Amino acid sequence: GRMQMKGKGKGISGSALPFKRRSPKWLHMTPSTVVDLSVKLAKKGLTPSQIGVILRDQHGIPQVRFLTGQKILRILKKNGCAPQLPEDLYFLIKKALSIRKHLEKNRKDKDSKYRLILVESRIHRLSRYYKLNQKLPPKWKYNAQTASALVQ
Amino acid sequence: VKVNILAECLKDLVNAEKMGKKQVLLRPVSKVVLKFLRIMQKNGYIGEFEVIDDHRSKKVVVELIGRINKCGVISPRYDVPLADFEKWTNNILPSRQFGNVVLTTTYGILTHEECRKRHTGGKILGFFY
Amino acid sequence: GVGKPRGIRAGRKLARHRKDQRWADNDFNKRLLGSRWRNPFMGASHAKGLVTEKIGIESKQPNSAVRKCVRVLLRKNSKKIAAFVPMDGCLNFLAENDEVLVAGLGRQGHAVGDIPGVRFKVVCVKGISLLALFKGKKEK
RNA sequence: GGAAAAAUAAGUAAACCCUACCAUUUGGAACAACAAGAAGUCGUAACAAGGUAUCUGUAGGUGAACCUGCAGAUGGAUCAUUA
RNA sequence: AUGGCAGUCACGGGUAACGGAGAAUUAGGGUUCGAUUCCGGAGAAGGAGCCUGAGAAACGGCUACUACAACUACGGUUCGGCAGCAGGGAAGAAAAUUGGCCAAUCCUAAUUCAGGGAGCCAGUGACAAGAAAUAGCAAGCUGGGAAACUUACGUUUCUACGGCAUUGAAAUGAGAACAGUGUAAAUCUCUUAGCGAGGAACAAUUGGAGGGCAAGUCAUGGUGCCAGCAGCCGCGGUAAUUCCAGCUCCAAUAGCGUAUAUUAAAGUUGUUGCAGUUAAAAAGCUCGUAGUUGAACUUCUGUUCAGGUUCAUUUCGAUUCGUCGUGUGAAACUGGACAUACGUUUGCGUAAACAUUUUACUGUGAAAAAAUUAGAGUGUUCCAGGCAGGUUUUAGCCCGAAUACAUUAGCAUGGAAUAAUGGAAUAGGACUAAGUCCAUUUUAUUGGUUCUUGGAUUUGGUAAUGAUUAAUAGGGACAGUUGGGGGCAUUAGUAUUUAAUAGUCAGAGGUGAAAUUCUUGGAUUUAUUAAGGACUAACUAAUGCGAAAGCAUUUGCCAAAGAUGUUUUCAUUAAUCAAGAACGAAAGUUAGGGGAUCAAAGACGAUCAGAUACCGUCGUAGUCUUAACUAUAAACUAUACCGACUCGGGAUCGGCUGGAAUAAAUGUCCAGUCGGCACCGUAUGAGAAAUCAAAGUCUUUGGGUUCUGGGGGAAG
Ligand SMILES: [Mg+2]
Ligand SMILES: [Mg+2]
Ligand SMILES: [Mg+2]
Ligand SMILES: [Mg+2]
Ligand SMILES: [Mg+2]
Ligand SMILES: [Mg+2]
Ligand SMILES: [Mg+2]
Ligand SMILES: [Mg+2]
Ligand SMILES: [Mg+2]
Ligand SMILES: [Mg+2]
Ligand SMILES: [Mg+2]
Ligand SMILES: [Mg+2]
Ligand SMILES: [Mg+2]
Ligand SMILES: [Mg+2]
Ligand SMILES: [Mg+2]
Ligand SMILES: [Mg+2]
Ligand SMILES: [Mg+2]
Ligand SMILES: [Mg+2]
Ligand SMILES: [Mg+2]
Ligand SMILES: [Mg+2]
Ligand SMILES: [Mg+2]
Ligand SMILES: [Mg+2]
Ligand SMILES: [Mg+2]
Ligand SMILES: [Mg+2]
Ligand SMILES: [Mg+2]
Ligand SMILES: [Mg+2]
Ligand SMILES: [Mg+2]
Ligand SMILES: [Mg+2]
Ligand SMILES: [Mg+2]
Ligand SMILES: [Mg+2]
Ligand SMILES: [Mg+2]
Ligand SMILES: [Mg+2]
Ligand SMILES: [Mg+2]
Ligand SMILES: [Mg+2]
Ligand SMILES: [Mg+2]
Repeated sequence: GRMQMKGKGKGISGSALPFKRRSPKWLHMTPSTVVDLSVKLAKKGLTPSQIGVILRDQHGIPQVRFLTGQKILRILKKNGCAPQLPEDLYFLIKKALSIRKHLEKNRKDKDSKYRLILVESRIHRLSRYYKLNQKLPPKWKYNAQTASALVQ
Repeated sequence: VKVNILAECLKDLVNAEKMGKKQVLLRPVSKVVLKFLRIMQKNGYIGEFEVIDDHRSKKVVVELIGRINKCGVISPRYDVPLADFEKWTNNILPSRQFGNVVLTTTYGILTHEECRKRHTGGKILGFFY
Repeated sequence: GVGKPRGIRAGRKLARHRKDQRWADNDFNKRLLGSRWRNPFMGASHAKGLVTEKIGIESKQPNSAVRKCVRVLLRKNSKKIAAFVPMDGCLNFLAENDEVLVAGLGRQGHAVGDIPGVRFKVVCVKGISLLALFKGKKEK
């Protein structure tokens, strides 16, 4: 299952959403207060996902959308703090670059060359998606040098 | 990679009938799978069945007795004009005397027989006998 | 699985795949490239020729005899051909340099029985049949 | 005024040469196989632990099979011994 | 100006290729042919060019050339062009008469009456098709059956049927003819006088008797592996079921052998429908574009009415050789109707306009070439077949020349499923009101105002304002781990080899024995150091990691990874994959290094008949390393990848979750569970088996996708 690992890649990491869609009974935070916290965290430069984690561990908010009705990114969009490049792609490029970095120096490292090939492969593969779905500028390309200056 | 939910559910079904099992949990499920079951039940093969709402796709428990000799899907879902019916009933079914080839039509999902009585045809789904 | 596409847009790949694999079938291959036309008969059913040699041919194991034969120069081809002469003392009905009518042995390009490698038989001598001559209906 | 011959300019362009190719056949110096068979010659590589276990890749040697180097496979002659 | 076409195969080859209508086979799906009656197209020996016409690049017209045909008094000439008919030559395995007519069918023309090698008629004609003789009935003698009787054999009958180198006359065509039919005439047929049947004639063959394959259980003759048979297996070498013959018998039968292409046989081309662990077959391994393939959710549903269409029958009936009527309920419809519910608005159940995103798909319909094919009607004496026929109501009558099929693409129209695609996420999106522009048909005409209308735009108001889940799909985040995954640095450890410094001495080596070697210049041997290249023992396993190749000393650094844990985030982002790319043992190659061990080549010893081998002593390239190439292995589970589902049991490696003991922890044990590597039982699952928990869920044959195989060699 796990993408681009043929043969044995296949296993199940967890998350399982409970049945109750209604937010929990012990929870006393107004959806507005939540949107406030999430936006504060956001302006502090966090990720929609990282925000999710923070709200869940510290703040007793299990699922933000079942509280608000808006998923975390949509909230970020309306309220204007927006993560210009999708967190998703962002990390993939950060990675491909860390591999670039390490690889320019150790030029005899073959595994990392192959790993790079894989990661860049995924990057393009995500680009197509975010492009056809209008989440990325249409002429936007990942190159070594272009993407290195691209906010990553 | 899941293609054709009808195929999953149908094969798992036949397997459990073949193993002499008394019931089947079936997942995940579609309209088509439920209409296909409503069809086999209406036609006498399976018994009562229950649908389970997990918030996502769904699960379905099927009481079977044992009747089904085989119940298959045909993929791809070919095009079956009224002219071609003869072919498919001779090729797929055990005998003229029984068994059905189910089809999607613009008039809905039908026993091939229901199709002669409705005078239509064209998309083959599966069969059971 | 099955290693073969099933899908309704899969049509050309299917048909092309066959248009390829079909080549492994021998009769198809031999048919499709001219093979017939290049053979000593030039695709034909029989042929006329001249007799170069009367030749004995020792039979394949485990048989011993002397198969009576002839080497013929086909008049259409000018190719040289090794042909068998059937039944008994029919090699006598043949003179060197006659007109002779020659056909396949029934394996379509291959030799039969104990005669090794010889793919053809004699049918007519001058104008007449070997059968006609054998049974002594006519005379040469 | 009409108008035949004859001439004129440009075009259509057959045919014949020269250059360079493609197709279908074909002549040919010089090379030159393969499959089948068995009462020729030298030896015995392989089938049994074929008498050095075979076999694959590669490389070198060499009347002939073949031999030797390195890495590999049991289709092995081992499904197996911490005390 | 720089376009146009191309992996959805351009461009270019090949065709013993003119395209169709169609033909042969056909369970279905297919396969294979169509030079040839009809329709297109092309050409008239090869090219080109023209005249004239309404039409021509004509070719039974002309001009030229190339290549040819006919006359010539040599100078000239041809109404010289068989892929028209007939006929020659040639090629070939292969294909008819130098005939008669316009009577029919039609065509042409100044035209009823003329012409026509179109066409028809005859000849040749085992291309091919249809029907069909080569003998029938009895007698007498019989075989036999059967009864009965007779207790054992005799008799009487012959729904059995047979058999006769015997008797009997009848029957009739092949043949042949007067006549009559038919024809343009001639022939043939058809109708018919006078004729025309008892046996080697009025006589059937062609292939076969071992199996496949119907037919010899010949004490048959010849031949003796010869001659020959035999599609294949095989028969023949002195007793041939297989050759040569005789007898007999079999199979097709006016036909029957043989050769070759093609069809079924063939599930041995596979869509239906095949195979790929070992029979031929999964690509060494990953990434990936074209291509193919894609999770679930939306007017579910209920109630009432009617129309049929089916069903059942303890409802009945009527008649009859089975339909009809009727029940009553029961169905799937079809269509009304109300339910937040397949639409407005207008004119007489049907049109339009408006609105409904497009299509694939499916149901109808139009448009549709005859002959074919399927098929109705019809006794061409049957039949092939033809399109005719049937009737004394006769200066007539009755009836036919159907219908289906007519695939693809266009066209019209009905459609709800399924599949794709759409729509309001920077929204003036939608409805509505009020403004502003740009156009604007009509008001017989131009001008201003307007009106309408139809586009754009600004702003208020109305509405529930508009974002389906969240796949035991996938990407991402994060947290504690885990690993002999990778790259750099570091670092150890004995070991081999060598050297140094000490010792001691005569032998070390090596072998089946030995000999080459080394040795007093002191080897082997002993102790301590040092140099130099490799290599990571033991722990080390049915254990781990890596895409595969492959990866095992310490520590540090660098980037990377799975699994698990998540009430984190994204929201179909995925599967497989021609192109195109990254790797890829060993050996090998190029340019430098390095060189301890082994060690191809080589040098030697031995062994041996010979050893250019196995054994021994040496030894170069190599082995190691930088940069580069190379791309291959039994690169092996000889087993493609993603996804389901089908048995049981312990154990193992990595996470996690509880629980228990202790000496209280990076350790034990117990119970869960997720993911790995496997194993052991077992299958009423699979397979030719060996075997396989997949190699299972396959004639009860279809989850998605690449690849590969089609007897053996030739030959990688
Ligand atoms: Mg999974
Ligand atoms: Mg074949
Ligand atoms: Mg034959
Ligand atoms: Mg043989
Ligand atoms: Mg004879
Ligand atoms: Mg040339
Ligand atoms: Mg040989
Ligand atoms: Mg020999
Ligand atoms: Mg060599
Ligand atoms: Mg053709
Ligand atoms: Mg024509
Ligand atoms: Mg036309
Ligand atoms: Mg002619
Ligand atoms: Mg006339
Ligand atoms: Mg004729
Ligand atoms: Mg005939
Ligand atoms: Mg007469
Ligand atoms: Mg007679
Ligand atoms: Mg014979
Ligand atoms: Mg004899
Ligand atoms: Mg005989
Ligand atoms: Mg083998
Ligand atoms: Mg779907
Ligand atoms: Mg309504
Ligand atoms: Mg040292
Ligand atoms: Mg060292
Ligand atoms: Mg370990
Ligand atoms: Mg070197
Ligand atoms: Mg000796
Ligand atoms: Mg040595
Ligand atoms: Mg614990
Ligand atoms: Mg099989
Ligand atoms: Mg079995
Ligand atoms: Mg087992
Ligand atoms: Mg199959």
